[PDB]
Amino acid sequence: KNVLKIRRRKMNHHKYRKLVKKTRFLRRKVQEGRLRRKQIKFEKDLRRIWLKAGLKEAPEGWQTPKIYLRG
Amino acid sequence: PRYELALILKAMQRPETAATLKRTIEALMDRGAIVRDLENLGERALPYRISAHSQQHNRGGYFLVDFYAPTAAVESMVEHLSRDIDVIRGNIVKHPLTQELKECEGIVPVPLAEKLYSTKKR
Amino acid sequence: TPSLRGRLARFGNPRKPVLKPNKPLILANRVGERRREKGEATCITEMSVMMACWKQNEFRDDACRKEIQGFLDCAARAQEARKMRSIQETLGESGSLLPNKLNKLLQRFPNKPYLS
Amino acid sequence: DPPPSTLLKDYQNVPGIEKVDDVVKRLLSLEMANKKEMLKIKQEQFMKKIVANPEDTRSLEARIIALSVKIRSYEEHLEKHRKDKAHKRYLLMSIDQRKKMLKNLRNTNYDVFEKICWGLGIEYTFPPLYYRRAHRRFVTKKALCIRVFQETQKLKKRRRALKAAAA
Amino acid sequence: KHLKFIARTVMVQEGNVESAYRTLNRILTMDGLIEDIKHRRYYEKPCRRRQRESYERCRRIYNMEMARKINFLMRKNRADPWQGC
RNA sequence: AGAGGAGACAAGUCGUAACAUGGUAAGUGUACUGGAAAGUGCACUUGGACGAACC
RNA sequence: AAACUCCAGUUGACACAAAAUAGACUACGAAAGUGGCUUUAACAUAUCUGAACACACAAUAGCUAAGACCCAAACUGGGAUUAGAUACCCCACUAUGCUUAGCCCUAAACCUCAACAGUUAAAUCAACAAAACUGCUCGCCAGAACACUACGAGCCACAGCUUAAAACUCAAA
Ligand SMILES: [Mg+2]
Ligand SMILES: [Mg+2]
Ligand SMILES: [Mg+2]
Ligand SMILES: [Mg+2]
Ligand SMILES: [Mg+2]
Ligand SMILES: [Mg+2]
Ligand SMILES: [Mg+2]
Ligand SMILES: [Mg+2]
Ligand SMILES: [Mg+2]
Ligand SMILES: [Mg+2]
Ligand SMILES: [Mg+2]
Ligand SMILES: [Mg+2]
Ligand SMILES: [Mg+2]
Ligand SMILES: [Mg+2]
Ligand SMILES: [Mg+2]
Repeated sequence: KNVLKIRRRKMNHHKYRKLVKKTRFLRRKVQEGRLRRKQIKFEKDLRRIWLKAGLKEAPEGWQTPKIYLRG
Repeated sequence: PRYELALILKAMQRPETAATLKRTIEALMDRGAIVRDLENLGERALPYRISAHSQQHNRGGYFLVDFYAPTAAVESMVEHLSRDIDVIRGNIVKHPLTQELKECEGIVPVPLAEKLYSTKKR
Repeated sequence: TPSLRGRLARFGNPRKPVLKPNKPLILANRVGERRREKGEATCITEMSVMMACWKQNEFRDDACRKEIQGFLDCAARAQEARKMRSIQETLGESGSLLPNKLNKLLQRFPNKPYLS
Repeated sequence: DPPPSTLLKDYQNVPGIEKVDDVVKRLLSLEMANKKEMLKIKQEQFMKKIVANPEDTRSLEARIIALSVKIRSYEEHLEKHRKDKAHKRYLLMSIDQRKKMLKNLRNTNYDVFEKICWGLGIEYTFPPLYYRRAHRRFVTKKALCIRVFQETQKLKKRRRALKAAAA
Repeated sequence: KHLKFIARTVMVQEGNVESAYRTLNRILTMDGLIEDIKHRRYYEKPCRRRQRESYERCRRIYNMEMARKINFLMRKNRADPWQGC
């Protein structure tokens, strides 16, 4: 068989990689912001969990971990 | 298991060769081996030059030590032979007589392979 | 003859294929043509002797007559041998048979990779 | 492990083996043999200790005992060769096969299954119902939910004292 | 480390250096050394080496079978016994 | 809303990357590099060929 | 041409690199892979299928940290070629290929042909390819392109990998 479909996929992948290389800084900034918002959403969900249960504050000795930070 | 140590010793006079063989067999016994036989293949020119302990050997005395040793002693004996200076080259193998030769009826002929391609007309 | 059992990738063959032919392993009813041998430059040694003698004798033919004659004889022998080689190729004595006669023989007894 | 002086499985049932030279006893001992002879001796000991019929090898109990000996050998091998992925796979697959065999034996013959578990020191554990990834978010939320439940239990316990005192 | 003038050595007979060199080259060719050197001039990647080996094995099988058929049928190259019919 | 992407519209411009051994076989993964198709390294695939007796 | 002439040739000493011939053998492994020698341990399952909701592996490339460095070699530099040559050709060298400890988890990972049991009976059979099938089970597929993409989620991965759309468009692919 010919490689026309493979050639189309090859060009698509090459152009995508070049696009990523061109905008690798704005994408990194957007990813950092998304991770921030993701951690915020997780913390809000945990807060909802302990609020619906009647606790006025977080359980004693509990601090929500930063599970999405690079560290 | 039953091992055979093929030993190439530096070409020396008879007292030195006897002392080296005694030292090697004593080391084997100390590591636990039961030595069964010591066979001399004679002194002969090596097939190729061997450089052992900063010395080039052209001739060597060939010996075999058949023995029964625990599996753990083979590594220690290899280390001991490596440290020895009178041994040009020592290799421990599993005894060839241990592996029994299965009987062979004969060369079974291989017929030409068939039905590899469809019989459709081409 | 090397075995073909379990070599090609086929149904019921568990192992990975050994051979991956680009053409079916089926005998054709013809053989390849009598391939020519690419000609090499000839009489180079005699030419070298003649040219070295020319260099030593300042390209004076009178001194170099013997080597010049040797080179000329080698050249004539090479040309006549090329003609004789063409004649021999037409004859086909060197090979067991010419490709044309072998193709005729294979035509008489063709391969049958099909049923009938 | 069996003592190194232990004779091989084949040679321990020949008459007069106790009257032979100590060298002969050494040669026929587990000391002068590979580890698989020791594994066979271990298997024989386990069969004599556990199964009702020591001479039966096709029974599920015999298969479980042999697989347990193989598993122990694999673990001993991996303790020295910690980067042997092939034997790691063999150990894990043998563990799964032994779990399957123990499930079958427990379904078929429970008393013998208990004898197997006691003799071989196998703690038969029922598989968990759901095999799902416990990623960071899920683990953290599960931990917080457990802590919240404990705090709510404490609050519910404390709520009773005031009502009891008031009444 | 081996001895010299034993391996790949051919003695010349009555100054027939041409025949001695031909014999040496034939020995190297039959043992496959010449092809090995030619292929070792540049590195042959393992996929390329496998492809070449497969092609050469298929070629050997086909050539041996064709030679067998030719030798089998060569007896039938004789004169036509029923000429005219 | 500044922009990016895809498709259509289809021009002009710079090359000719692919289809023949496409003129350096093509492609996959991956890494680096380049105006651009793309180039190169490493391993893999035939969805290439090696001409199919000897010569 | 550039480059080296502390270069080349012989001889001797000489490795943490790679393993002619055997191999016209077709073996081992679940796959990836595995073809120098020795030794040790060792190659699951006395029905079969079965995990993308897990566990363990997974060529090459690549990252991290410490070493080795003959040879090869992205990048880079030089020479050449060319209209240009950011390539093909030549030279030098680095990351890298190797060792150890972790990662990364991707391949035309393809024998593009699932596992098990069975048949060659016929109604054999679109074409080509590596003949046509039956029973059972699991996984996958449902026009092309958008799309090995976006968003969401998970990951030691941060220009990444896995899962993976939709809108606009066409009568094709
Ligand atoms: Mg596109
Ligand atoms: Mg082109
Ligand atoms: Mg090209
Ligand atoms: Mg390429
Ligand atoms: Mg480049
Ligand atoms: Mg299964
Ligand atoms: Mg990997
Ligand atoms: Mg380097
Ligand atoms: Mg170099
Ligand atoms: Mg270069
Ligand atoms: Mg190495
Ligand atoms: Mg592969
Ligand atoms: Mg990809
Ligand atoms: Mg993606
Ligand atoms: Mg995303």
